[PDB]
Amino acid sequence: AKMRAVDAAMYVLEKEGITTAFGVPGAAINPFYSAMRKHGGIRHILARHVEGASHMAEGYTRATAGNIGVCLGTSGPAGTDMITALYSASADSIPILCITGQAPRARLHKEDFQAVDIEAIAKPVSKMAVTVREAALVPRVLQQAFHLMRSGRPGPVLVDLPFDVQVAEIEFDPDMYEPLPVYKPAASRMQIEKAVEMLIQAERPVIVAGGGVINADAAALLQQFAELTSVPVIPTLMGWGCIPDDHELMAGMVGLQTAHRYGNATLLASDMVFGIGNRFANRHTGSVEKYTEGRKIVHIDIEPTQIGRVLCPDLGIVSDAKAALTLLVEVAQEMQKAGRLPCRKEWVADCQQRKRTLLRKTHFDNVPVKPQRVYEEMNKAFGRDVCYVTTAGLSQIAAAQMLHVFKDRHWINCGQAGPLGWTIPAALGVCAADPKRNVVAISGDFDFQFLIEELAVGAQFNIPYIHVLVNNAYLGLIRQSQRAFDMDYCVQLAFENINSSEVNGYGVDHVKVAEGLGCKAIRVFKPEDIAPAFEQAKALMAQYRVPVVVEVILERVTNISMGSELDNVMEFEDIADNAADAPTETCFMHYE
Amino acid sequence: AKMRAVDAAMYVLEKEGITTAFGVPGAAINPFYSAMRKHGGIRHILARHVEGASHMAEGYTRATAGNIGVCLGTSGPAGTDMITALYSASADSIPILCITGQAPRARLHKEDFQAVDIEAIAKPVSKMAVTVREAALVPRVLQQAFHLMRSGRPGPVLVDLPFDVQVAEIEFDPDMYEPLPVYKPAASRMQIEKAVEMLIQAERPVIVAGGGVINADAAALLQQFAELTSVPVIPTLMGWGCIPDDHELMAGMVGLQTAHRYGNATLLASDMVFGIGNRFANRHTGSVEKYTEGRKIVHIDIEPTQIGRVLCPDLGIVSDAKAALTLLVEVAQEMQKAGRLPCRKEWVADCQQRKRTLLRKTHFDNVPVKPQRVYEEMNKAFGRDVCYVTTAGLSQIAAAQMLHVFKDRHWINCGQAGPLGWTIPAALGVCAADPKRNVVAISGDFDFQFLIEELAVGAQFNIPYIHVLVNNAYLGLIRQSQRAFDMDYCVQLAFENINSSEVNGYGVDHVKVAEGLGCKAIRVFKPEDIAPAFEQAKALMAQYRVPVVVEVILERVTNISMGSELDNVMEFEDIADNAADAPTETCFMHYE
Amino acid sequence: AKMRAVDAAMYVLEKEGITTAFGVPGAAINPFYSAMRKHGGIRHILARHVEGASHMAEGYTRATAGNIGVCLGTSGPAGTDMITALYSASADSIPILCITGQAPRARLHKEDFQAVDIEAIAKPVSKMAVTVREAALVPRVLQQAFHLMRSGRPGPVLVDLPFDVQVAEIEFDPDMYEPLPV
Ligand SMILES: Cc1cc2nc3c(=O)[nH]c(=O)nc-3n(C[C@H](O)[C@H](O)[C@H](O)COP(=O)(O)OP(=O)(O)OC[C@H]3O[C@@H](n4cnc5c(N)ncnc54)[C@H](O)[C@@H]3O)c2cc1C
Ligand SMILES: Cc1cc2nc3c(=O)[nH]c(=O)nc-3n(C[C@H](O)[C@H](O)[C@H](O)COP(=O)(O)OP(=O)(O)OC[C@H]3O[C@@H](n4cnc5c(N)ncnc54)[C@H](O)[C@@H]3O)c2cc1C
Ligand SMILES: COP(=O)(O)[C@](C)(O)c1sc(CCOP(=O)(O)OP(=O)(O)O)c(C)[n+]1Cc1cnc(C)nc1N
Ligand SMILES: COP(=O)(O)[C@](C)(O)c1sc(CCOP(=O)(O)OP(=O)(O)O)c(C)[n+]1Cc1cnc(C)nc1N
Ligand SMILES: *C1=C(C)C(=O)C(OC)=C(OC)C1=O
Ligand SMILES: *C1=C(C)C(=O)C(OC)=C(OC)C1=O
Ligand SMILES: COP(=O)(O)C(C)=O
Ligand SMILES: COP(=O)(O)C(C)=O
Ligand SMILES: [Mg+2]
Ligand SMILES: [Mg+2]
Ligand SMILES: [Mg+2]
Ligand SMILES: [Mg+2]
Ligand SMILES: [Mg+2]
Ligand SMILES: [Mg+2]
Ligand code: NA
Ligand code: NA
Ligand code: NA
Ligand code: NA
Repeated sequence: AKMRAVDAAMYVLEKEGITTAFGVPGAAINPFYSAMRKHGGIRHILARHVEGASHMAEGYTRATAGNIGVCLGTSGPAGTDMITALYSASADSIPILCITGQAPRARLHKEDFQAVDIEAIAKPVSKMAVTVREAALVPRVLQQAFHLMRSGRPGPVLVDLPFDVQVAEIEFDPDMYEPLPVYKPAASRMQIEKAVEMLIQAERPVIVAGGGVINADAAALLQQFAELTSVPVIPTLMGWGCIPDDHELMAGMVGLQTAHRYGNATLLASDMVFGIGNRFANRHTGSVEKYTEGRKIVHIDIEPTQIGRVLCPDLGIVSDAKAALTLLVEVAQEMQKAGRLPCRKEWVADCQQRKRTLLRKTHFDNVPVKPQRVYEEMNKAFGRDVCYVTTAGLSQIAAAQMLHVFKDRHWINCGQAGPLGWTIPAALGVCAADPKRNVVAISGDFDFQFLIEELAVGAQFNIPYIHVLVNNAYLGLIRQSQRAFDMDYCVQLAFENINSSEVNGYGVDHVKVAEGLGCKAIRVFKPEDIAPAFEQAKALMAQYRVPVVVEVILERVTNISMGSELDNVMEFEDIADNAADAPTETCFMHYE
Repeated sequence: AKMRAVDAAMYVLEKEGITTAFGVPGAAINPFYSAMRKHGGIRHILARHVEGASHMAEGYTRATAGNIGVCLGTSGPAGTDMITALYSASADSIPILCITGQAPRARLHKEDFQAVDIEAIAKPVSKMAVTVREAALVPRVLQQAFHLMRSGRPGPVLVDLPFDVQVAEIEFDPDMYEPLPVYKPAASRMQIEKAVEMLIQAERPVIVAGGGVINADAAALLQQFAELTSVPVIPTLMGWGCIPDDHELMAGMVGLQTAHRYGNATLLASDMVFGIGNRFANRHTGSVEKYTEGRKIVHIDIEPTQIGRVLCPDLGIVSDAKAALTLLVEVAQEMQKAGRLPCRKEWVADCQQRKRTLLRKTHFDNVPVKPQRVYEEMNKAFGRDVCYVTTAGLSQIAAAQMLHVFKDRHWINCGQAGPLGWTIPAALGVCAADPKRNVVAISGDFDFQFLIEELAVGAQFNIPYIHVLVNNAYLGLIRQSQRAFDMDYCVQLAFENINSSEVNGYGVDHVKVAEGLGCKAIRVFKPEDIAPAFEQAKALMAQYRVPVVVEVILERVTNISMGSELDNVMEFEDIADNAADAPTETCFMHYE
Repeated sequence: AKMRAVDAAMYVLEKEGITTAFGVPGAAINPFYSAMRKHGGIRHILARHVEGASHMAEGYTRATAGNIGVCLGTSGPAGTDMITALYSASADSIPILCITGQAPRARLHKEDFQAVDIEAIAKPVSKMAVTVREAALVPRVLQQAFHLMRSGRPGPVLVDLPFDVQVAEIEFDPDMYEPLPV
């Protein structure tokens, strides 16, 4: 019967499916740590920055449907160090549960050491942020937290626990605890029949499959619906993987940066966008006037106030993507049996022809190394089960342009917020979620430096993955954005390293740093040494069971393809219309 | 006449005295960077984490009276990464100016890439947080920002700049720009005369000199007033340095952790606390009932709502500490000339006797090294002009117990928030403020890891200082706090480093990491090698002009003295009553 | 197909079962009153204090299970005059729907006559308080409002409508509108 509030909390977490937490203890959260030790059901991973714990939790969530990453911390600056992750999780409609210690209730207005109003700070980037005011409410707040994290548009929750609230005794019967029901609206048959009637009337439709499809665990249904209707599929960056890149209907990605020449050309040639669990992000659309010109728009979203937010759909449907796709498949089957689905061989052929011809060169023998070549080598070295984790920079943009993925939740990327430092901890979090996953991270040098210390978490806990580090001794994306201002200013990271003449003025020696943090590292200067470096990295991983960093020394300056509209993406580097120049496109290469 | 809003902003910053900024550019803040380049008056230092830039700005502010550290960043996660510094600056009543880029005004409700409501997030930890809605307001918001940062209780400001607002042209005449007046209330003669009458009637008074004395640039007046009245001075942690540690009236520090046995004993023996620019923090007082028992309390504070917040003073006076101390000196001089100031030889003698006898041992020859010995060696190796920078941990607590400082702004410490990672960037910020300052940082291993990458900022920009790193492969303070829970759980950082058997299972190899980041580093295992390591560090600094890390390998477990009340501080390690055991107390050693 | 956002709002209110509103018009909410007149399905009762309209809405809700009283007002002080009712409705776990007119979007930070941040004021005493920033979202915000007023612990909602948002044309098919599940 009688236990501390925090002891009750462990029973709640266990019943809600939690088996892992990432965190940094402190005096104010010690009662919770005490409870976690006595209960024994949760594996704790000690981060080397509270921000690191917060992004580990994000990776854990993103790795596997139903996962909820947990981030623990003390009072005061621990909560403030979780805001960037709450923002990133909110921004991408995924949940993490942050739990912070706090000063005792009676001391909250008294400027106690490390007492901050985390409720007010976190409110704008959470579905709920609450300082729990009574011991008996601790289980109830967690119970509601799980309901909110799973329901509607998913998002994160912060629970703030005054010390005295944590340690007070309550009566709690674990056998009587039950998770709450999850709220998800479902499209009616009438909605879905109208959508399919509209699709049947389009001559050149595409499905734009967003992150909501993955959130809903509906990848197989999305592919089934596309196959039944013979409609090309353009994943958003957040939908990437919900149909394999080598599927005959996968028509590429669209947008201003993380996009294909063939994807943009297909979108602009289409007469309908059938949007499922997407939200028409500005870096996907450019100007919405241009994106929607001559096109009917269908938009299916779980969140009513996402529909009409940035563009007006011809038909907007409020629905969970799995519920919607179940009915879309069933209606499509009825239409097929009635002979009412049109044959789309010519439009599909046209999309595949663009995908065959409108390429970018990757096969460069240049020294110093061209980044494009790294992505080619990654495609060749890893299997189709590879799981990529990345953030933002020319590193990530060119990666999204040139790598291939074949499974949902095998592109793990903070698409809306892009906080530098996210990559290392997020990757560790994916690995903790799934120790059999083949995780390969991609970072530029600056991203890799923000939370570089988190490599030692991988060393201490023996969490193996391969980290690809593409080093230009620059904030490369920011250099490129500064061309509009005719400058290159405060974006260089180069210096003569007094301990390493072998980095040739590139500044930080990432091999020495990674090795100091307990990991393994290989530096590559020549494009023909990339493939053997990847093979060696796999061997070192197997042998030592720690992260292995493969650092490629790039040319300082490479302008990656991008523009302000779909029809305006500038190609600075060589394009390609043949496989020899772009040999790892799925049309030319069998993956696995 | 006609220039961009951001060009006007550079003229405002110049006229407001800004010469330095710390930051990380991004597309949304590039117009401001463009303006900064064209204008040329501000030295920019590129951080390797936005959080790093934010704490550099804090160090810069703290180094020298009138300084205002500037932190620049892009939209979205850059602002969220500045919250911990806004909190820390607010918490300690010091200003930083954060400036963030933002999405264009028309796009603010549209989930543009990296658009976040930073105004709402930062409001709780700033004097003003504002998204500027018109180009013409940019100079006016900055003008008001400087007024608020300097006025009343100081604190930080965040200015958020939509891209379109930055680039729009306004008409601005730099010659017509004038900073606003600064609001500071001043005590009346009637207030100060009552305070001095009350002081004259005390038999055993102490002055508690807080951070407000330093904030007001009033250290010399504080010492003058103490000398005229012959009243012992107890600095708060945030007041430390406002009278030299070797002054005959400096009676030690008080509290639960960063405090002296003699300080606590003096406070408990006193019959009056004369508080000037302090606020009676809970780690200074313990229970206020015990702190105020048998004592009259005077409290002078610039902020009305600080007076009576945690304890009821017998006399509370709203005043700037410099204004107050000017009048306190003048009234004390009148009282002296009238023969009305009592002679306090016996009480002063009693305070000095406690300071002579109630010590803690530092002189340990143990291997592995006892942390206490490190502080002894630091006192001997550095001059009286040393400037210490630190955060929190057993590292910082024992430092505050055992190091000595002789000048105001030579203890630079985030006393109220204690965010791990603060030390490295804050130190770099102090160095940037004053290139002739002799900066010595103190970190535990965990603190040192949070923002370890910032060492490469020191390497790239050639910013020299000495960083003392006391390594126990533990969150030592948290281990010690967990004794109350009979556990040692999730607080160890040790592992067998696969690249360094010479760290003997301590985990991270800080010498390899520091050297990889472009700095110099020396590891010490034996107490007699500390002094020569400090001499070598000075030589390497002079030669290479980069940070030099001196890592001392400590015993894993040392319980530092601390308790829950002034009369309850537990001494786990050996105390001392003689100089041989504690040879660097000012009574026994001449500093410089 | 094409009608003003406020015309779409009338169809949403009809489909959500509204037949009655209590209110006080003003210039900023006149487009909504215009739409209510054209549509014809709602009996308006004109109060002699906005506070009076707001407590009429409360009484209407409380009278009969499923009822949701609607309170209409202009910008500025009309919304501030509804705060007491929002508080009372919240406090007793019952819904009212308050609709306020508002200055045009481009004028929201410009101290326009009677422009107030009613979103911030009403947030503490409502399940949702929102200034609608696009015409196409007007029907979706109302759709979400009815879900929130009926679901979980019931409580009130305030919807604040910039003038330009009210009058802008959108595509809206009344036949395809369905209330959300509770
Ligand atoms: C440097 C950089 C460049 C980029 N360039 C591009 C680019 O060129 N092209 C591009 O497309 N992206 C790009 N992105 C990513 C971009 O910012 C967005 O993150 C992305 O386009 C949004 O994907 P989405 O529309 O699928 O939205 P998501 O953020 O995945 O959300 C879509 C919708 O899912 C809904 N939802 C949630 N759960 C469910 C459910 N169960 N059922 C149904 N709906 C649900 C939500 O309500 C939401 O409205 C880039 C990112 C970076 C960092
Ligand atoms: C692990 C750890 C242990 C600690 N242990 C102790 C301890 O044992 N003892 C201890 O004392 N501290 C300790 N501290 C520090 C403690 O938390 C507080 O930061 C500190 O005691 C507050 O100092 P203060 O009262 O001078 O306040 P400050 O934060 O310096 O502010 C005092 C007042 O100055 C006022 N003010 C600002 N400008 C002016 C001006 N111009 N004129 C007049 N007033 C002005 C403000 O309004 C404020 O009320 C510890 C910190 C840490 C991290
Ligand atoms: C009194 O306990 P606390 O308030 O819990 C405190 C002082 O605040 C500290 S100190 C500390 C550990 C410091 O470890 P170090 O190796 O740096 O120091 P040490 O081993 O103690 O000499 C931690 C994790 N925290 C907690 C902490 C956690 N996360 C952040 C961001 N900042 C913190 N500062
Ligand atoms: C389109 O520009 P942006 O939005 O400004 C963007 C994508 O967001 C980026 S990417 C970037 C530089 C990345 O440098 P890397 O060396 O990691 O990569 P690269 O050199 O481009 O291959 C910076 C500083 N920021 C800005 C940035 C700054 N601070 C934080 C915390 N996160 C950021 N992500
Ligand atoms: C290349 C492309 C681009 C195709 O679309 C295709 O059909 C799916 C191929 O054959 C399978 C191909 O090799
Ligand atoms: C030791 C102590 C503690 C004193 O107080 C003192 O007087 C100021 C000394 O002599 C100067 C001393 O050496
Ligand atoms: C940090 O800015 P920099 O001085 O590095 C430049 C002038 O490019
Ligand atoms: C992170 O927690 P640990 O597993 O390290 C422990 C059991 O002490
Ligand atoms: Mg894959
Ligand atoms: Mg780079
Ligand atoms: Mg000194
Ligand atoms: Mg870091
Ligand atoms: Mg330690
Ligand atoms: Mg106006
Ligand atoms: Na492959
Ligand atoms: Na000295
Ligand atoms: Na009223
Ligand atoms: Na609310």
